[PDB]
Amino acid sequence: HAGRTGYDNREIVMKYIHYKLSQRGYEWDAGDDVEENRTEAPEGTESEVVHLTLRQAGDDFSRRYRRDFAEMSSQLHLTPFTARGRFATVVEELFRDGVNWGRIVAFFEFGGVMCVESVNREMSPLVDNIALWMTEYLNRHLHTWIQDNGGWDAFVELYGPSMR
Ligand SMILES: O=C(NS(=O)(=O)c1ccc(NCCSc2ccccc2)c([N+](=O)[O-])c1)c1ccc(-c2ccc3sc(CCc4ccccc4)nc3c2)cc1
Repeated sequence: HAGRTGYDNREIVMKYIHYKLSQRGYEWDAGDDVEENRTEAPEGTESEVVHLTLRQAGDDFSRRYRRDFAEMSSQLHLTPFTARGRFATVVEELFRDGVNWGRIVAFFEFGGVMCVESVNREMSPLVDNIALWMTEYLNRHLHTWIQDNGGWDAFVELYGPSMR
């Protein structure tokens, strides 16, 4: 009794972040389990529509705010110990009062911003860790907000591309 797409907070973040790194050409060792996993074929026209919307959603945002999160990035600093604690401290501010499709878009960007921050130095593997925490906060907050507010289909339906 919950759609038939199987959207996974982990997968969505893994794809979005995976694309961000692709732009640079970094073969992010995401699917460490590279043993040919079919299960039910890669075909996912269902979650495919939102994959583009969500993927493009962040891009359009980053282009609008090119002097907000970029600066705060310097505050994050560079370290594996504080990195994990800094993430939660940042997201916490993303939604002080309440959550909304409008604010969540910034959520994805954050991960990508902090993710690349590690790659810039020499902590590519860390990119995987970030995604782990991202899904936690997204599933522990957003998920509940989206699930109660229609769901994923809402975002894509509300913010749908031209025609299709
Ligand atoms: O305007 C906003 N939302 S909206 O009006 O409801 C909207 C407007 C357009 C679209 N879509 C249009 C097509 S693409 C697009 C998507 C989103 C926004 C703009 C365009 C969408 N949406 O798709 O959900 C939502 C909006 C504006 C500003 C912020 C915002 C501002 C300062 C900060 S600081 C921070 C720390 C986390 C943090 C750290 C690092 C980086 C980011 C955030 N996060 C912030 C987030 C957050 C949301």
